[PDB]
Amino acid sequence: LVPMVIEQTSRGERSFDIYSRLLKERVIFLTGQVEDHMANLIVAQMLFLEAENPEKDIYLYINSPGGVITAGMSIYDTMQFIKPDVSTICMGQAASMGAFLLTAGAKGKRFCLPNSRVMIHQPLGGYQGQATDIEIHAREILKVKGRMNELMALHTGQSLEQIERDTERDRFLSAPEAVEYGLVDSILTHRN
Amino acid sequence: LVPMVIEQTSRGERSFDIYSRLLKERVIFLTGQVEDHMANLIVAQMLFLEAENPEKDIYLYINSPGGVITAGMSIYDTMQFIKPDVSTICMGQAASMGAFLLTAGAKGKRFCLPNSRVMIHQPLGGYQGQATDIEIHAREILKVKGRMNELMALHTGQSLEQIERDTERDRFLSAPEAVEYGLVDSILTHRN
Amino acid sequence: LPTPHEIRNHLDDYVIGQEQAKKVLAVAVYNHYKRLRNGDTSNGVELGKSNILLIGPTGSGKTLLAETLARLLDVPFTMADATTLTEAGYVGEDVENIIQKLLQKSDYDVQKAQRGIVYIDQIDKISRKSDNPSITRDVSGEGVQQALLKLIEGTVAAVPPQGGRKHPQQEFLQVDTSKILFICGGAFAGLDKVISHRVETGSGIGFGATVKAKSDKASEGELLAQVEPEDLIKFGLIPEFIGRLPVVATLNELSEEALIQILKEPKNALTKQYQALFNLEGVDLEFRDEALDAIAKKAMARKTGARGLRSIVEAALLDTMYDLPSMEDVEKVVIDESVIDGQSEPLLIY
Amino acid sequence: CGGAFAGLDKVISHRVETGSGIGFGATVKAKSDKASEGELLAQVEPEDLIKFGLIPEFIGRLPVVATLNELSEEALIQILKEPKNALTKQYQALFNLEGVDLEFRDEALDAIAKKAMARKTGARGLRSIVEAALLDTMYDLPSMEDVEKVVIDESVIDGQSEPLLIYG
Amino acid sequence: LPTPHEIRNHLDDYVIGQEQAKKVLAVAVYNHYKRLRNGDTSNGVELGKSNILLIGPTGSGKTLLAETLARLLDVPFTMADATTLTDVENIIQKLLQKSDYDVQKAQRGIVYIDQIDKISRKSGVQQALLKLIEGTVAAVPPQGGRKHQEFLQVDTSKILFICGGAFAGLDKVISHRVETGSGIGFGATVKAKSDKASEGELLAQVEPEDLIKFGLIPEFIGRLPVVATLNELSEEALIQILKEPKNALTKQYQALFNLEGVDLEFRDEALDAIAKKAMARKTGARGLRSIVEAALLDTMYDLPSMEDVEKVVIDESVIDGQSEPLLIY
Ligand SMILES: Nc1ncnc2c1ncn2[C@@H]1O[C@H](COP(=O)(O)OP(=O)(O)OP(O)(O)=S)[C@@H](O)[C@H]1O
Ligand SMILES: Nc1ncnc2c1ncn2[C@@H]1O[C@H](COP(=O)(O)OP(=O)(O)O)[C@@H](O)[C@H]1O
Repeated sequence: LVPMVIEQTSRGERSFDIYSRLLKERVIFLTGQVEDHMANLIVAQMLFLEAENPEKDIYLYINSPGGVITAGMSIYDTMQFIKPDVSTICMGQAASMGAFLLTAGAKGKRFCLPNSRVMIHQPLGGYQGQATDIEIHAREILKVKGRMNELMALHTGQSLEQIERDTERDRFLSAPEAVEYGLVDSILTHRN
Repeated sequence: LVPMVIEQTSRGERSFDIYSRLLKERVIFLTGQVEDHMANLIVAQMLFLEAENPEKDIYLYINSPGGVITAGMSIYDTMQFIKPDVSTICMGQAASMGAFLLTAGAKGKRFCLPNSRVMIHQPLGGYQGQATDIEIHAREILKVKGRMNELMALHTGQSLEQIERDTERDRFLSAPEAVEYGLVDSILTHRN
Repeated sequence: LPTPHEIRNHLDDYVIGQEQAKKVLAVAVYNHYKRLRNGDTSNGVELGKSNILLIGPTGSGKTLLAETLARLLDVPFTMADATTLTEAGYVGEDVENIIQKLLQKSDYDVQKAQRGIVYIDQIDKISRKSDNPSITRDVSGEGVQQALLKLIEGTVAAVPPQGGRKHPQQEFLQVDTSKILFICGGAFAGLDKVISHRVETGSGIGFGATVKAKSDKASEGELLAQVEPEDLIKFGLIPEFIGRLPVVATLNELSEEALIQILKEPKNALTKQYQALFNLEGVDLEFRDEALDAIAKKAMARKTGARGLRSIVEAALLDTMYDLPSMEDVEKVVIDESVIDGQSEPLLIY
Repeated sequence: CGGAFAGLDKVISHRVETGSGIGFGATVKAKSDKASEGELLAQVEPEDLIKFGLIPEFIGRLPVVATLNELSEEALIQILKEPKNALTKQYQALFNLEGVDLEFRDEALDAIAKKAMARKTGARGLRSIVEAALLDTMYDLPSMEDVEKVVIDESVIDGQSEPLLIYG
Repeated sequence: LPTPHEIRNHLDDYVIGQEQAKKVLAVAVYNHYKRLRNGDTSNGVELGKSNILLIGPTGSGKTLLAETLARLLDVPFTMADATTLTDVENIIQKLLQKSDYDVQKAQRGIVYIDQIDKISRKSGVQQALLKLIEGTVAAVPPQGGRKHQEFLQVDTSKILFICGGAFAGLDKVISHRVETGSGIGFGATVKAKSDKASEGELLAQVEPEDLIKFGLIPEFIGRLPVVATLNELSEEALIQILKEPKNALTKQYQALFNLEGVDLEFRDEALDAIAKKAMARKTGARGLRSIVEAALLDTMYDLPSMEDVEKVVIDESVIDGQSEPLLIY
């Protein structure tokens, strides 16, 4: 269920859902697994805000255990293409793909909660068939792993070799460690 | 099904759902298992109330058997970040994570019903794979247990050593014992 | 008698960066003087009156155009409002109120009322709101336009002259309205989106569609030039009401650079006012280009920047003006951009 | 008592149309192929006005009724020449006092008709088209001297050309 | 003739806590006087009329500024009001009567209008004053006439006019414009109960457009471009108004008992608490009598019956009402 709220305006009272009200303030929610449907819905939200105002900062709250890679890369290109600075925040957890979209936000406008947790690993895949087909899908997923490490280093500032060693296996990073790693800029402990 | 009610206002009559009516009075409901979707919805409600009024106390009624840890920790940091005092009430039951969010409320504004029951235990998990990966996930869940015990002592006032011994296994706490343990402030037996 | 070239030359002193609107108005006013001056009792009679419809952004100088024209113009001028009006004897205001307001400018002379011109602002605010199951009789909406139809075309309405000292008079004057000119204009909201969909391209939200990057970099004005009556129908106006106003004006926009021109070229520019205020004291006022640029940004940040120039300029010189009489042997005053921000104090020359 | 009623054709359409059932046994009637607005209002009766909102008592006080056809492209051409108070003759007198003549060729009036219907404003919306064309001319005409005639061609309406002026 | 610095010192005796207000009036008054005395044939032709409109908080002392300026200025002064609501010529007649039928001196006299908000667009007398501020002649019967008929024409273009009135609800209109939106997320800041919504720091950013929303006509506002903000009050002002002025209530009641052979005292420890009580009522100095009279009520009631009370001392507790005032025998 979704609660309904009332927003008071000069013209009159209007009823809005909790998610649509925050959308009016340039706020988008990324919840659950990243799939083709959930990702395609967020893209339309970002584009809608661009037309309304291309000079106002956008806030993206992420709480998800990750998911499909191809669905997530469509969002990454969108954040970089549009002019507004896409602020990212990590709430609860940020998996492999959730971490890539987190660090891809605008520099200086990336935050993580004091008790949040980030996890990064290498891309997962698999195939069943002839040996010739396995080699094709193996070369393809290898390029993605190399591509995902290059972009992660670009925003984090770390070296490509360091990201390769840290992404060989699952690696959990606490909220303070993310700052030291260049993944985020600060922590929003209290309101000032 | 959700019943519909009518709220009389100066402008005119408006029809509201039972959950939205209480939301207008700074009341949020935490029902069922704690997951990424249910937790992400409550966070938006708290933020909505902050903008409407940052000086009025918020009341959070909790009746849940617990759930995912990462989803609940996003709520804890939110309650501490915002300025308003988040009053917490335990109705029916408060599991490991439900108890952590209950005690995390503002000091002096935490209550428990006369027949409510609280249960606390250590984090649960598991993994299947190589031994190298099991060691990583074991260290991660160990940090959470240490972090969850530190915060429990901070709000409950007890020592970290006491929380460690009491959280080794499931421990049920009646409503009166919760007061003696520093977990809550009083009991709302009757209206005065 | 007034020649369109001569009247336009005079208006250029008071208006900057608006040319199309000047040509449109000059022809109408010249025809109006000619229509009222010439008896017209020839083979052709009852010459038609082309009413003017002014369109432009808020704070573009519409009120100044009518008032500055009224200053040099001999006939009286009034500034009414459409939002106050409410049809069929409602709480807000009767239509007849506009006529009685005109007589005060005309000193209660009926012959002078036909000579004068009328101006209305915020005409777009009475756009036909179209919500089907709410009232179906929009007093603020369409309903107001129906009442103005007969007014603009021409009719005689009873008007108590001067209001009357007491019941004793109990009489009313007959005032014609056919020969009276009407200038109804207001900044329409959302009109740019209406014409973009039908005229230029597949713009909007999507990637390939042209985004609104030029929010302030470029002027939307050029789009308004291609406006037509059919587009106003979608806005809410009735075709009958539009037929009463055949002429149309664009008034594209005001530019940051134009603000600098407004402070130097016009006769009534603020720079010339303060310059003469200090000239009598044996002091000179110097404005630098850097100082003007800072003023433009501050005015642009606030709403109705054109109307906010007085506040920015007055605050900057308020402190200096207080100490100028006290100070002696000071012949010049220099203002810098830093002073406009408030971090610096103007330089003084002895 | 007379005023332009809006939407009356939709009400008249419902009554004039016989109506039919959508099922198999119910017969279907093919009618109202064209709007025939002018020919449709002629079939008006008091009962239709009751559904529109008028009270029968008020209509009973008005036994007679008049249906007016909507002017067409050809109707406007005659309105610009035959009537004495036509707009064309108005400007002719406007320039006569100025010692200049005015002319309106048939090719220019045909184009005005198509533009008038395009604006869905009727005869009252015709001045918008005329003043828009003669705008440039009227701006420099008083200052101009030794000009005895003005001709408005079809191109001037489109804006490609300017009206031809004869010096004499 | 007088300069802003010297005129400020004279006004300071009667004006306190309104320093910025003095600057606006000093420049306006000096500028206005020079406009009348200058050749008026300079390159800077059609000089905009300099008229000042006072922003009136309830009981903010606007009447004081006019009286102090009027008393200090040798030119005649008149106290007009918009209650007439049509008949404006009578206001002009009043100035001449003080002036003793002298048009010259009358020209140099400035008039102050009170309760200008009473004629706002809440329903058109404002349209009549437009012809007055812009300059016109109004018929005035000199001396009223012995019996049944001429009138004197007195110019009005060069006379200055001070139009001010206490506006109600003006803060709410400015709040809508100056709020510039409210945020809901983490990074966006949330306003507290009152940070910038106070009367102070809210009128300085006022502009002509905001007055249009209240009901004022732009023609009327165009004639008054200059505007000066007036602070409401402060704890220091209330402390000084009860001690420095000669007609303060403290000195008045002190004199009431002098004839009765009894003295009264008011310590500073009692007045600071009185200031906190006055601001809570939001009534200014005019609402001060309710506080002082309430405490004295019980005292003055049983004071005649009391005997041997040579002096009475008022402690801070007396204002609270918990403890009765101490009597000195
Ligand atoms: N051409 C111009 N020259 C000088 N000042 C101008 C010019 N155009 C606008 N302004 C300034 O803009 C101010 C407002 O002018 P207005 O005519 O009231 O604008 P506006 O668009 O009519 O505002 P509305 O429609 O009444 S809300 C004037 O007081 C001038 O300071
Ligand atoms: N700064 C001040 N110094 C002395 N008296 C003041 C001051 N401010 C206000 N007053 C007092 O306030 C009264 C004027 O109130 P006023 O502001 O005219 O009320 P209103 O706002 O209703 O017109 C005067 O009697 C005066 O003694």
